[PDB]
Amino acid sequence: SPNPPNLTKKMKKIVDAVIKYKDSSSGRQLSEVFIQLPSRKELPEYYELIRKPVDFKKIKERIRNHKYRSLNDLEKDVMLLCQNAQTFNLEGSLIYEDSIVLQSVFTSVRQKIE
Repeated sequence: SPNPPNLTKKMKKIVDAVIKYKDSSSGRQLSEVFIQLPSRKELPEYYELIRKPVDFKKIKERIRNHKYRSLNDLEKDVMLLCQNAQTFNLEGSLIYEDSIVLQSVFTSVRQKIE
């Protein structure tokens, strides 16, 4: 059964803003390494440490298939993505800090769109 059309549209717009968000000093798009995880074959240690692997490709797929039934459902997977990054990457690392910023972008953009 389909989500209300406005909900799908809000989810895509929020995710798009998170993905295209750029660092205001370097101009670097923070989401780049988060779009698609390396395969299990490429990075076996990741899938041993991370119980629920998720990337933005998977999140976009789940929007398209209406698996998220609310912005809270979407938020859970985005927060899971960032938490996974914070688990696999060391605190103080660029990717670690990027995942923190991506968290805050989601929260801010959701509020603006809401």
